[PDB]
Amino acid sequence: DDTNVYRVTIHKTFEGNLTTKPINGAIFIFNPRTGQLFLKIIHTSVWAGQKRLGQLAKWKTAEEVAALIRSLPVEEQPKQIIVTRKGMLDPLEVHLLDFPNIVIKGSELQLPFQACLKVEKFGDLILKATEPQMVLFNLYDDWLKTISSYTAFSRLILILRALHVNNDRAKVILKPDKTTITEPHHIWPTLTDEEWIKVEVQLKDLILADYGKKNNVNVASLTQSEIRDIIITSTTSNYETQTFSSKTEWRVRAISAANLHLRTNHIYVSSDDIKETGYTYILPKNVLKKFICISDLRAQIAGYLYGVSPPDNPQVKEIRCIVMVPQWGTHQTVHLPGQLPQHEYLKEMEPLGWIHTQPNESPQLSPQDVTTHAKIMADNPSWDGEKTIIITCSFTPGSCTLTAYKLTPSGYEWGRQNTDKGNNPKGYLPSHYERVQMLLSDRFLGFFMVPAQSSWNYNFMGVRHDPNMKYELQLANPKEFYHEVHRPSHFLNFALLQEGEVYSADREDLYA
Amino acid sequence: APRQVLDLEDLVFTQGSHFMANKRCQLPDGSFRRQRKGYEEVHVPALKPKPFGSEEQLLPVEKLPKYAQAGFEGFKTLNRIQSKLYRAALETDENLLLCAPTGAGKTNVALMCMLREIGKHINMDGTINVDDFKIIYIAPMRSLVQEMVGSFGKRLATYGITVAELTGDHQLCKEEISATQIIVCTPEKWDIITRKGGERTYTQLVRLIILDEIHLLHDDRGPVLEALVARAIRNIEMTQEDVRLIGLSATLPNYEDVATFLRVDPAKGLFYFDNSFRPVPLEQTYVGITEKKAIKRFQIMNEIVYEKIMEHAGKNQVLVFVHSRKETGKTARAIRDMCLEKDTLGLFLREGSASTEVLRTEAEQCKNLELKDLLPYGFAIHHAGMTRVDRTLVEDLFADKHIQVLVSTATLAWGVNLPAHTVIIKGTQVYSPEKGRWTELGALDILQMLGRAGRPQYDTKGEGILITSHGELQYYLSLLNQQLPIESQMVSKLPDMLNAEIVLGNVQNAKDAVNWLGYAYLYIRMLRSPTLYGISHDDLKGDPLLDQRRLDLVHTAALMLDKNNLVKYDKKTGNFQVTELGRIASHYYITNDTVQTYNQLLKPTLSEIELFRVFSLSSEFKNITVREEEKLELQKLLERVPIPVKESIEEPSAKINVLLQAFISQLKLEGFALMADMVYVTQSAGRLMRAIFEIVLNRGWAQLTDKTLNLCKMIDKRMWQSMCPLRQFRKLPEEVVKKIEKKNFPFERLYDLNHNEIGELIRMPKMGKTIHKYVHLFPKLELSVHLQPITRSTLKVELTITPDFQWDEKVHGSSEAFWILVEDVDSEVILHHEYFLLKAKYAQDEHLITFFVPVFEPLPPQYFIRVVSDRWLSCETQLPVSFRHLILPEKYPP
Amino acid sequence: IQGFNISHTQTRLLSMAKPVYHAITKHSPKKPVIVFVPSRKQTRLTAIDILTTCAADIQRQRFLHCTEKDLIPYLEKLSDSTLKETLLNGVGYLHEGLSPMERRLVEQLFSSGAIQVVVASRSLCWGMNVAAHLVIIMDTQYYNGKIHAYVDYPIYDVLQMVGHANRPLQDDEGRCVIMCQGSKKDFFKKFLYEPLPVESHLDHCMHDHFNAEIVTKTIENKQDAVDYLTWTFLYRRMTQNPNYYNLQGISHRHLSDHLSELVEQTLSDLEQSKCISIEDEMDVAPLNLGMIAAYYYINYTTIEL
Repeated sequence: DDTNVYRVTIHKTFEGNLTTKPINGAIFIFNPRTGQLFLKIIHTSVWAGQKRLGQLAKWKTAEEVAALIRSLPVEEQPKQIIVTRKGMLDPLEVHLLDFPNIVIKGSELQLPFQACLKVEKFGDLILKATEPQMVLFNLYDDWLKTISSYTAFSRLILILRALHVNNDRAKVILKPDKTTITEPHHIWPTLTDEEWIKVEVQLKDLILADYGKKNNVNVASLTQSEIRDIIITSTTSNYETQTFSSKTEWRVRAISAANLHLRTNHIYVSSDDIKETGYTYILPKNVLKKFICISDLRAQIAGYLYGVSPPDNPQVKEIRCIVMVPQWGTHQTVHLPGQLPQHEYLKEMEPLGWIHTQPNESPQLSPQDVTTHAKIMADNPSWDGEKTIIITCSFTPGSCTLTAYKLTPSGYEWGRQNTDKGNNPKGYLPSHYERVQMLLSDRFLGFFMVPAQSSWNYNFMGVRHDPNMKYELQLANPKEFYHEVHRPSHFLNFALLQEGEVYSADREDLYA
Repeated sequence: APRQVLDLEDLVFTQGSHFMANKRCQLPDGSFRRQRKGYEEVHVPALKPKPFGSEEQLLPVEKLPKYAQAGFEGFKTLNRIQSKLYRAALETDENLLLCAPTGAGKTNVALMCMLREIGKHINMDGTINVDDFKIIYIAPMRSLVQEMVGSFGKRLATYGITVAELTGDHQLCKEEISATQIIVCTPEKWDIITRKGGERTYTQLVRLIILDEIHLLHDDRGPVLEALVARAIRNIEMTQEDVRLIGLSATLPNYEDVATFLRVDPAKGLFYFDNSFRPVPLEQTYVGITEKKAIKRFQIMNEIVYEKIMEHAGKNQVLVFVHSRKETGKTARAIRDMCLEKDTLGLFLREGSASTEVLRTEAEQCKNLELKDLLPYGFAIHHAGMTRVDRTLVEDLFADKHIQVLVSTATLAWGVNLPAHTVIIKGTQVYSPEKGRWTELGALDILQMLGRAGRPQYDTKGEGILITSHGELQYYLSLLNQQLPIESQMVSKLPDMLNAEIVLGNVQNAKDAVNWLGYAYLYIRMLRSPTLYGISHDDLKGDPLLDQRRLDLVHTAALMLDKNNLVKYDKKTGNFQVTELGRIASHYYITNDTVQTYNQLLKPTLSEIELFRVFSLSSEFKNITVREEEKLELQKLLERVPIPVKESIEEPSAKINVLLQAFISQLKLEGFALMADMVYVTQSAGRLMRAIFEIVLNRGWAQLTDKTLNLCKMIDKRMWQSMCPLRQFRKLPEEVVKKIEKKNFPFERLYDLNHNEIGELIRMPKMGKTIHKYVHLFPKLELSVHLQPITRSTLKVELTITPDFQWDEKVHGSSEAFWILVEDVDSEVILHHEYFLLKAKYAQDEHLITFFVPVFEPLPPQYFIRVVSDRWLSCETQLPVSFRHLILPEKYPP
Repeated sequence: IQGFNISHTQTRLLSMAKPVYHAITKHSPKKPVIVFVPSRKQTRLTAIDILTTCAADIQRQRFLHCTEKDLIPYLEKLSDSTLKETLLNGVGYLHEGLSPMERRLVEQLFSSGAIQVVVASRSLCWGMNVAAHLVIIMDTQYYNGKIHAYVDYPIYDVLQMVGHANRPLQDDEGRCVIMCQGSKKDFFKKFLYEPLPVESHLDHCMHDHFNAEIVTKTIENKQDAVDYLTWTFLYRRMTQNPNYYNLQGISHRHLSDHLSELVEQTLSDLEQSKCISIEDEMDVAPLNLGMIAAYYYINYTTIEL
């Protein structure tokens, strides 16, 4: 949002002069996925002595934003970035020429960032800054461990619209009394989930009452669409731009997978509250490096874990086998078949769950992955629910981070009741995930499985993938996602004449 | 004063041995340059007939032995110098170096003199074979070498020698070539076999073609002739085996260095003759067009064509020898329009309308090539680009006096020797694959086309005209006269020659390499011409015994190559340490810059997209550029290519990568020089992939070596990796290949189906026989392994692989090689590498692969053993070596 | 260890002449060095290679520590013109057709230093009284003319050629060139300093020893043969190589049950060919070929044929 770059303080109640004073500017950049908000401060000293502020400013927005985007890893890229006031885009593209693949688009509704700039600590610290600086903060605070980014973004947007509409009403609604303490890291005031729900309902009723009082209409007689909207350019409905490319867009993924071997030397492990009751996941570093090198930066990869427990140690579970099925990956999920891997060599071993990759870093189990784990646990009577876990290896920026989730039985029932596949579906609960003991293993070496008559990387050929399809397994190394055997359609895209080989048919080589 | 080490690029002639040693020219006595409007008239006087020499008579076949007369039939009369030198060539082992004019047929006389000398060394039960003494081979052109092989085969068919082609590999065809007769071989192939070690037993007994083209200065075959001279010097110094050569060449001075290299006496063996002693009287002219503008040159060319048609307007036959590939299709159907532009002047070269065997040309109308439109017209077409049998059928009709106007390419004059009454070389410019642009033609093509002016049998006296540029008139005067000295390019290839000598053991230390380089022809050229290399007279007088030349010899180039990480050789100690990478670079003829770039860029963790950029980043295409017009088609080519070329930038390296991807995908190329560079890159890519596989086996990368072997198999199969697996059997139709590419059918499920089941599955009953033939011709091997552990650290693996494929002489060949690479359990480390080959005579024989496998303390439950065929693609098998149920032996006490 | 990247045996034999002269010039200038030939077919080629290596040295007769007049009775008694020419040049030759007096003369010439080329085997232990000073077998893996292909050298012969690099008579050092693979050069260098293990071949050659043990003609069973095999090297090889002898146990009762199963399998394999009987488990049962080998002192295979 570039609307906060140029601003001035308006004051003068008494002695009707209606004057103004210069104030420091700001830049609001927030990501709704991770809830992080990047704020940049602009000193007033730079305002004086510069003519044509309007032009100067608008050009100064996409400038520092391009450096902030270029100062972050490719995993933190803005991906599908959008602006505020439908106007600026040109500047953005220009500054981000270096990375033209990032799409630029406007916004359907205005984001109330003035309420975020009107906060007590935010406004005092922004007005008290004597030098330009870049500060980062998270608007979700501790709500990330309870509700997903959809509910957190909805409640944060409701508190933002309520704080922007009325400062006194939302200010009194956000302060129950004087019992809610405020952390230095926790942006919003500490409050129970029920208190945040009641405060969210009071904020929605305050915004609806403000809009109804401003438009002189009864808020109780409004419909659902009118309440959602309150909370010739008719045939230009956006512009669905080019999807894939299989030429340069897949080449960027193949080059990122080519640098995945260089990023395989830095790995992280999930450290959380150990209840000391579950088994300890021991996975080999070689299979982890192979899964990190064989994955992609856009398509999610997945696999099945198989292993056994060591003798006289029930609290440890060594993973010694990784099973790969022919499937195709999506941007937020992976279209994996429901066929269970069965073989004569796996008759003496046991399935230890599943292992999937995550291109986006989120501190929770994915809802589609939780639904897939629930469907795998329900359809397989031999596979136990407590014995199977989903080791989600998230794609860290410039590194690797593995996370381990366990399924609560109430959470498993909530995931089985959850049928929707959206980003904020019904039936999703944060209590469905549970941390388990997981670490790397160097004393035990695992093995990788391969399909019998096909490959495991079937993302480039989605038409041959079926959930009811049957396939066998073998003990071999699977190919890469961008391999020539994994993508026959990219090698078959060749339109050339056969008469071109007749020209220059001189076979003079003179070498054996 | 320290030693003056100079750069070999500027001081030596890199890529040498075919271009214009002479650089000075002079005008005749009564010649005058009369500059006219658009046409310079060359004042060429009358030629001088050669008088009868004193005691110089032709040697008949009566004074020759009847046993030596076999194989020499058809030659009843020889030239004066030829019959003078044939007795000394065939009666003594001393070498001979005579300068004869072009057109005398000195190669056919030298072959007969070599055959008589080989027949003179024979027993009662011994044939005319040359397995005791044999000259070395040198070829100016490949088509000329093929024509010389076809002539030598017809010559030795009368003597009873078995004419067999040496086209098989050294490892593949070794026992068959041991009891074989006289065959021909390429000089580069012989140098590669000597660098690899196959030509070591073939030395001093190789009955092959004779050497020629001793005007070798600066264009074509510098390192090849340098390696030949270095091998001859290293043989004469170390082995001391007497082997002379029968040298036949054009009229050129400075043959004394080549005579001293061949141990020929300058008094009794050396002979230089002028250009006036030619047996075919050819009246040459040099009409140099001074028009610098191309718009005026486009009309000056038509005026020169009209003048050449007016010169041959009588009873004659014109032969247009064009050196350009596009000129073979550009000269077609344009001569009729040029004759019609001169108001129908120059046409009707026959005795009538249907006379002069015009009905024979009218009967041969239906042709597969483009001769169906040319032969009813007044022109013709003859090129290797159209077809192979059609060019021979056109040459057989043009030799039968049925075609008077015949426009052809340089491959017609470079092939079989067919002279003409009046030839004309038009343009004097060809495409240069090494330079990447347009350049002048070679001296070998000019020498081949200079013998087709005037026929010895069908004509009395012929003429010739060369319409070239004014800048090439010095080279044209130096080629027609005897004024070009001898100059070797050994100093340019001196690092590669030193690497080949250190790999083969010909240079023990730096002093031995300096002593070997001091006797080279480059030292003789620097001594006889000190102004050419930049050596002062005082510095040459200070070192009379060439000690300073041995100090500035290849030992400094050996130190520079050791600085380029080519070979571990210290300059202080003088002892060298050869490696597998230097041996592979010597066997693959790789330069010191490309080997250093491969050592710095290529890593075991490099992907295929990085390997393509590393192969495109070779220094061979440093002089090539990128065309702006082809960049639009390059985007569409990379858009359908499975290998992304978007990782590179706008550069000629990316253009070379796109050309290599198009050659892998078998697509047509617009640029001709780009197509030649792509052909050279596809030729070098096999050796590059073999060197990359050797470097990966030395490093231990299993996946990188497997990818390099797959890339080498795809380059050998002339198809991409995403292509159909049924393309390996060339007997199948292309429509069946398209049907197999359309229908998703696994090759693993095609082996269970018979010939009747395959025809009903893919709905192609006519292709069911071809599918069964491709299934039977595909390599299929079963492998069993007997693992018996002896120790915990060392495990013995007895792998018994039994091939179950159907061997055929026309499909499987004489031998089928499959490289078995035993990888690790994680398929990351390559523990050992062995190549097993099953021959056709060794069919149904179990191959016993014995190799010891080292083990560590993390003993895996199961390992991976892979085997891949070299030439045949899509042949892979995995052998799980399960160590989970095995019991390791107990450790030994100290 | 000299790493040779040449896969061809002839190229590896021809490419080792100049490094041999370099090693003679560097390591042992005044010490004699001998070269062993793998067979009689490559003996002339090895003599020609030794002559080409001695002619490559500009310093002629630099490795000869004796006079040339002593080789005159050795050259005069030679029938082949090539062997006398090789002995006159200071190399000499040897074949299988040597007389015992000629063998004693060649031994005297090798002790004095006249002949520096002696084709000797690597498995030479206790079978002839002919004197020798040094023996260095180089390039043991050579192509065999009987099979017309490449034949692999045994590991025991290579170990004997590696350990035979010792000359206590005249020299003060020893050299051994083991022709192997380039990747197996470090493996052969590590395996030579390390002590080599020993495996029993009684499982492969099992018929003759069991026949000679059961040929005592006592009873009609195999119990005494099993008891003799239990005190033989079979029980030692069961604990040395359990995966080779199909042993799955390491305890007392597990190895006892494995040996009982192996004895039952051996009894089934002997009773399937009708060569032995099984009755009352008293003692070992005789055979025809075994009794023939015990009485007439002949081979078992020749008696069976």
